[PDB]
Amino acid sequence: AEFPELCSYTWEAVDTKNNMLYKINICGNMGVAQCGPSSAVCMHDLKTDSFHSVGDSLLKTASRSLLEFNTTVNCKQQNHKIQSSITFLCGKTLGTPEFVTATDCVHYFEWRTTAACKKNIFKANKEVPCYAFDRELKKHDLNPLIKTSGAYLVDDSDPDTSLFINVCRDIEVLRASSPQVRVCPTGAAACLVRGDRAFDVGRPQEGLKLVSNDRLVLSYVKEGAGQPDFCDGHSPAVTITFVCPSERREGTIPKLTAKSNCRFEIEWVTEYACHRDYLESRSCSLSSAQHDVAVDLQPLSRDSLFYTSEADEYTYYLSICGGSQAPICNKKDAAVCQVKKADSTQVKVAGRPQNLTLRYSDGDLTLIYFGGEECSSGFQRMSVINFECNQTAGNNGRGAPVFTGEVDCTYFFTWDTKYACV
Amino acid sequence: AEFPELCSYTWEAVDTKNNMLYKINICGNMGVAQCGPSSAVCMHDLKTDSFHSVGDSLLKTASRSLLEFNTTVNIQSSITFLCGKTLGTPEFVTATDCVHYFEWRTTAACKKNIFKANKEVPCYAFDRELKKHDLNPLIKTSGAYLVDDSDPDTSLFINVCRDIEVLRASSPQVRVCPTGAAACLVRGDRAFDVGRPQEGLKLVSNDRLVLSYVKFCDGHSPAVTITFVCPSERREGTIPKLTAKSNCRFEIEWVTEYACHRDYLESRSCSLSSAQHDVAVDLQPLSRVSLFYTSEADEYTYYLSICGGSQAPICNKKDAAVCQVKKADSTQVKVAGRPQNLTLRYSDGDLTLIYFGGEECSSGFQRMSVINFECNQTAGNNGRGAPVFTGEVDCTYFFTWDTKYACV
Ligand SMILES: O=P(O)(O)OC[C@H]1O[C@H](O)[C@@H](O)[C@@H](O)[C@@H]1O
Ligand SMILES: O=P(O)(O)OC[C@H]1O[C@H](O)[C@@H](O)[C@@H](O)[C@@H]1O
Ligand SMILES: *[C@@H]1O[C@H](CO)[C@@H](O)[C@H](O)[C@H]1NC(C)=O
Repeated sequence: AEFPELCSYTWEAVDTKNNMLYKINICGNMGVAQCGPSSAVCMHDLKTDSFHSVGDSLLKTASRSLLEFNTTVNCKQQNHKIQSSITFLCGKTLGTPEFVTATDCVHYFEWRTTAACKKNIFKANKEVPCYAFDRELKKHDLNPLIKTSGAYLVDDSDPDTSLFINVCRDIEVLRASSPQVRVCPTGAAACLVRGDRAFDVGRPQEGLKLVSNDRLVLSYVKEGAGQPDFCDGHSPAVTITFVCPSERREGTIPKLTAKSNCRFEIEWVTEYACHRDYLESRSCSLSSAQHDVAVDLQPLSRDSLFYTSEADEYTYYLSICGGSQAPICNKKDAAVCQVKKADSTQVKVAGRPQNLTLRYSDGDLTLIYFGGEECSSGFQRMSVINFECNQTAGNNGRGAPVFTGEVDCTYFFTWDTKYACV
Repeated sequence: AEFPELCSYTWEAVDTKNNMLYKINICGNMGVAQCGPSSAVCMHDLKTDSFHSVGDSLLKTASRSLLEFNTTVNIQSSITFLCGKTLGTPEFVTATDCVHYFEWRTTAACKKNIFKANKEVPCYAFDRELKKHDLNPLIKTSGAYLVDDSDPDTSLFINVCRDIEVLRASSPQVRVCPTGAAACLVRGDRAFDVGRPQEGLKLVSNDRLVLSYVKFCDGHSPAVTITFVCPSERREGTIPKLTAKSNCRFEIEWVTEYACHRDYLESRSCSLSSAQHDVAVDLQPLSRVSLFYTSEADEYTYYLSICGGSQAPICNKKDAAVCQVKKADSTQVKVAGRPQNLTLRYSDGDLTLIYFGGEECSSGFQRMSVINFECNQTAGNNGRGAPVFTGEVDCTYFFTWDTKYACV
């Protein structure tokens, strides 16, 4: 199959400027009758409450990073039939098909996903859709929480048991630092370690479900034989409910609210359950109105016109928010530029200024730049600036970025500044 | 401090044109009464038969890639170091009116220690005619040579002028050898160190060189003595032969054209002559093909324009005889050899075209390419054939090229 792991589900996308909600299924077997058996992309006009298929699975044209779906229906313009186009970019999670734009004749989408990576190293054993659109077509996206490595420890307050869980995907046990996680059965999404016994009590199956128009639920299942003796004829199950706080607050730890008959119920209060637009901006500022917090990083773009974070093998030049770049990078458009220390000529864009995301969630302020140059795996380089509040920092308050490490073409920095004070 | 592995010896360089022979001691302890106790670069005017220091070890200046030696004579020496895969030898470049310039490609000048041999000695010697006999080309950085014997129970392994790198050795048996050994004997799966590198290469006969190594021996200390001899006539390469094994005292004779004088083997152009090399060769005709050849690799594509040929369009911002291009990034371009750094060599039956002076890799090693030409009368393109990339080893790119123009 083409990007097989994506074919197991019917993915949703949306156009808010036009109140349209798209149903996407790369393999067409989405079964939405009102859209045709082989519809790969089914558009649902909300106002006229109708279903119009704009892409048929049997009329597919595929390339490395591009999927085109033609139809038989012709557009208003003669010799033109309706179609859908999806650009695939390598990602670190299964991600989501992002609506980019449509025209009378063609509907365009972009999809950063593990499925579209050359080096299949970025694939999880099993990952399910990790987001949901609400009644007002707003996206509640939990992708930022999915760990490509490690897991989270749930607070059960037990002394005899430990419980780890990953989000929308299996915990990567194979190469995990913590030797406590390495004992978990491969493919487990929820891992119960009781008295050095490590049991698998949940694997991802269905996608993220919006339940109360607000809350989100993810259910791991462990049906079948081999049920641990202490479950007493019951099959293990983990049900995580994510709730969006009425007001901003420090991130918390997913809490265990019930654990009888190996039927674990977990509650995770995280602002990642709130609509994306509440947590993010495409500029260097956030407001109380939209974000419930006001931040303006613009002043960090005022001794050269660029910040330079030194590294063992490379030099990172971070011109933030329109700030200008270092002369050694004034040859390419980039926000985070990487130069090889043993080769003043090997330069790499690890973040484009047009691809920026200012996010604030659970107490952490992050500035992300992406769409960087591709790494052999396919992943376009990306840089994440972890902002911390510090009223008293060098540079009349401002500060400077500190390259704190790279992880498979994603570069991490820390930036203590007063402008990061909520 | 400052290339310590070059200080245990006195190196020589010649300016054959002016009949000058240079003595070089990076540590000013050569022992030459005529040049003085502090001389680092002693020049012996073979014409007037006199000595003149042109580099005082105390009047030194140094940086990663440059050694400068001043004097108090109304004069100085300059040595440019470049990362190499063998200890190498300092080559004389030129000499202005007051400066004597040299170039030394050596493992001692690399940014990473992974290139440095555990123990290596000078592997060359000048003769009475100031002609160089250099064995550097035979030095192995990975593995060793199997010595021809009789005993079906033992295998004699030797390397040239240095220890046998046993870690990534191409042979499994070699891997069993005791690190540090330059001569390794394997029997009943028991490897023994039978000889390590001590002094440099010695010139004993016009036509011969000897390298001595020291360490069932019956109290007798193991020793290996190798004799490299330049044959009267060109011939297919021959494995080194064990001519004597007496109580851990081995003697090996190796007939090899590398033991001959260097200009008999090489040319800084695309042709070799009967009169100078005993082989008439001219690869020039390959320069005209897309006047450039292309060789596919998994992650890269190599474009080759040899012997004054034209280079590919994607390599116009440089000067590369061989140019590498990353497939997943059409803009990542690396020079793997320059047209001005060409060396055509013929020895022990193999013709080799080497292009070097390429862009340095993080190790400090300038990328270079070596084409192993093979004779083939019927070769494609009216016999012009086409190169075939074969493999890379720490920034040295290897190609094979079957062509008629390679038949002697
Ligand atoms: O695509 P590759 O061959 O895996 O190289 C990836 C590497 O490329 C350059 O060296 C830099 O950008 C590194 O930070 C990056 O990790
Ligand atoms: O200098 P480095 O960082 O060791 O990289 C060395 C490598 O550079 C490029 O990717 C190519 O030229 C490779 O063939 C080479 O081996
Ligand atoms: C990244 O920059 C490009 C520039 O062409 C822009 O088209 C794109 O929208 C940006 N990334 C996204 C999809 O936000």
